[PDB]
Order: sequence, then structure tokens, then C-alpha cells
Amino acid sequence: AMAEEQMRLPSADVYRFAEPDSEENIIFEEKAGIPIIKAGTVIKLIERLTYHMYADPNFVRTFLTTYRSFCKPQELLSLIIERFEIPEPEPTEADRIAIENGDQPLSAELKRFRKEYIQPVQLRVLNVCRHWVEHHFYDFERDAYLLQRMEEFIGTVRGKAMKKWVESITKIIQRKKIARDTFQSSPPTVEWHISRPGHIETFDLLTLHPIEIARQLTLLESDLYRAVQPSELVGSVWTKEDKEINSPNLLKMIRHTTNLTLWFEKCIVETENLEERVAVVSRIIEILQVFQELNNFNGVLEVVSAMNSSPVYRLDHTFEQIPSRQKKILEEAHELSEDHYKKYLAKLRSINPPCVPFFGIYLTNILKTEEGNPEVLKRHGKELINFSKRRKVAEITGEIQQYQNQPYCLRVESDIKRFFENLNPMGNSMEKEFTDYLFNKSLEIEPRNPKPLPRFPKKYSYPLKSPGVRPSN
Ligand SMILES: Cc1nc(N[C@H](C)c2cccc(C(F)F)c2F)c2cn(N3CCOCC3)c(=O)c(-c3ccc(C#N)nc3)c2n1
Repeated sequence: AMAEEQMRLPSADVYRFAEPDSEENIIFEEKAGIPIIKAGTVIKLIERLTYHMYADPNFVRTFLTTYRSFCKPQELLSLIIERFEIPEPEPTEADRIAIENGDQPLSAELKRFRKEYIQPVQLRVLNVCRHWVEHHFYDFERDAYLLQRMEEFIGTVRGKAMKKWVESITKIIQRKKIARDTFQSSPPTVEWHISRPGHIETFDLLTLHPIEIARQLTLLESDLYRAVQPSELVGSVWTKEDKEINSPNLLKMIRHTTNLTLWFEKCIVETENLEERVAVVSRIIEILQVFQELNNFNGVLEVVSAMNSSPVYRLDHTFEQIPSRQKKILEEAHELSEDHYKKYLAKLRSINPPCVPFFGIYLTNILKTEEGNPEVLKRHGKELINFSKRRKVAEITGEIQQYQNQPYCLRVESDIKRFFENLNPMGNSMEKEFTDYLFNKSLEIEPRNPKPLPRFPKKYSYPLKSPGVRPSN
């Protein structure tokens, strides 16, 4: 009987998106509301992306976030244009006869197929096009040819029934192209210490104010967190060949984290004088204290990584001189990470904006999803794209997005921003050469047990006492 349903759809030789659903081309999870697609052929994914029966804004969103893991942007545009071009059924025998007598056909089925299948599918295709240009315009910025195809397609759609949708998409494309270029309170005063405004040559860990290091690193990290698009995290594209094109905001975030962490370690192990090194560790702990004040969890866990690093953690003689109060701040910061970040998560959900979440936990959990789930599922010999796997990755990038609209009430300082944008602790060395050298400096400044502890001369010729972390008026 339902076979009567599929004989009212075009044949497989004139149209590819009306073959019946089977266990070997589409799978769902297990209500009587919209089903959850688990796997399918890219043809079945396109069919359901643009399904006639209902709107599906969650599949549209998830599909357009994750599709580059199984389908090129050029191929996606080709498939949805093909989906759009639906052949009309032949006239019935009686209407055939009438047509060649120059008489009006009834066209009952033809009119129904247009209203109930073609029009809605076509509206679903324009809806996909709009979401695509609104939420993923970078696809069109990276590929001027893709944008040319989209505009010709949209510009040749017929009917006043779809005029509205077309004008809307064209508006969004024009707003996006045009883009080519604050506050409710006052921010607090920019804090200075030994370095004075403009005197950039004197900028260093101990010469800048620790309050203002933490503030400027929080602003720079806020912006880097906010620039990351979910698609930069799908199908591990930041760990593969085209990384710089596909994941540029993510790589900037990872490279800042690497550079700040390694710079902290470098500042520590390259201060060979024990008394001066204690001052460096203690200043980095105060920077952490201000990160916490600002709910910059990213920065907090960057300081934790530095102190937990194989070169730093072994410095028994240094941590021996750190006052109890500073050790406790560092211990409680570490404990954020224990038991799969239980206390970090409780803390994140308990605070009020603004914040910078710890980014590393999302990368860890996307990687475990990528490595622990198969790219494709097999049914009856056929390979189906594992969509549930992409959905799981997209839900984690969903968590990232929750926190990307939280600007800080803090003045920028351009020279300090520049100073931290320009961190290059590794020099022209690669990462393993640098970490090996840091460990070997550690051994030199604090040798392993049997050998006793040499003295080393002072390198800093300015006062090492900290101005503290009260902003004071
Ligand atoms: C309270 C605390 N703080 C740590 N680091 C902070 C930032 C820290 C680092 C450096 C100095 C201090 C100082 F203030 F003493 C710190 F608090 C910890 C670091 N690590 N490692 C993690 C991987 O890399 C090597 C070090 C640990 O295993 C544990 C640990 C050990 C045993 C148990 C049990 N049962 N639970 C946790 C830590 N526990």
C-alpha cells in the first residue's frame, strides 16, 4: 500500500533522492516526533537535510557544522542543486489525450506533487543555502568559485513563491562581503610597576605589573577563544594536512597556549639564582591569582601546566621557599583537573560571566570521540557515514559556543598585547629540542639528590619585591 507512496515519487534513472529508505542506506536511533539519523549514505543525508515532511533545524545546524568531515563544500553545493531539480510526473492517460486536443488537463496528481513534494523540498534547499551563508560564510571566503556557483544558483531560481527566500540570502551575502574592517561601566586603570607606559624595552615577567599581565593575557585569550568556529574542531582537521586553511583560529589558540606555558617554564629554569627563581615562581603564582579573579580558567590551567612540567615540578629547592599560602593557591588550581575536571566543571557552572573556559578539555574530548568511534558503519555490506559520531563532536563544540559572547570590561594596552602576541620562547628551536633543553637547565640549577646545590649569580638588577595583586584606587 505504501508502495503507492514511492510510485508517486520520481524514478531512480531521472532523480537520485527518492530511492526508498532501507537498512542499507539510512539508520536512526532507539516518542513519535522527528527521528534521530545515526548513519546514512551522503545521498540519504542530503535527502533528510531537505526532507519535504518537516523542518529539522537541529539536523541542518549539525549537518552544516560537521559535513566537511565527509563531503567537500563544492560537492555539497552540487548535491543540493541536484536535489532542487525535481522532475514532474508524466500526465495521466486522460490528461495526455486532453492535452493533444488543446484542452485543459485536470493534472490532479501533478498539482499535488508540486504542492506537497517539489515546493517544500525547494524551500528546504533555500533554507540550507541561507543557514550555510549566515553561519559558515568562511566556506565562501575560502572559495570565491563556490560563492560564484551559489550566486548563479540563487540568482536563477524562478517563482515569486521563492523571491523572498532569494532576496534574504542575497542580503546575508551582501552584509558578509561588506564586513571588511562596548562597555556599560568604566574599566579599571591600567596598572604599571618598574616598566612605565611606552618604555616597551623594559617589558618582562617581573617589570610589568602582575595584575596587568593577567588582564592583557585574559583579553588576548578571550579574543582567541571567541574566534574559534566549531568546524575548525570536526574530523581532527587541525591535526591533518590543510590545518592552516581549515583551523586557523584553533591553531592560533593552541600556539598561544604552547608559547605562554613554555615562556613561564623558560622564565623559571633560566633564573639560575635560587632567591631570584623563587621570586619568578611567586610572581607567576600571583598572575594565576588574578586569572582566577577574572574567571580566566584557560590562563589558570596554563599556569598549572607550566608548574606541573617535568622541568619545573622537580624544583624542590624553589618550592621549599614558596609561602604556604601560595602553595595552596597552586594545589587548589591543580585540583580543578583531578577526577576528569570535576571541580573545574562545578566551578565553571557556578560563576557568572565574563569567563574564558579551559579550551584543552574540549580538544581532549573531541580527540577521544574521533579516535574511539568509526568514520563509517556497515549494514548489509554497504558503508554508511557515521553521523552520530559527528553529532557527538558538534555537541562538544556546542559547549564551546555557550561562552563566546562574554566581553571583559578591561582596557586593552597595545604594547603589552604586542609583547604577549610576540612570545617565541622556543626561538628557532623545535618543541622537543626546547623541552629537552629546559629539563637539562633544570638539572643544572638543581642537580639530582646525591650532588649538592651550587650557587649562581643574580641576573636581575631591579627590585624583585612584587607590588601584589590588590588593584587599589
Ligand atoms: C595538589 C597537587 N598539585 C600539583 N601541581 C601543582 C600545580 C603544583 C606544582 C608545582 C609545585 C606546587 C607547590 F606549590 F608545591 C604545586 F602545588 C600536582 C601535580 N602532579 N603532577 C601532575 C603531572 O605532572 C607532574 C606533576 C601530581 O601528580 C599531583 C598529585 C599527586 C598525587 C595525588 C594523590 N593522591 N594527587 C595529585 C599534584 N597535586
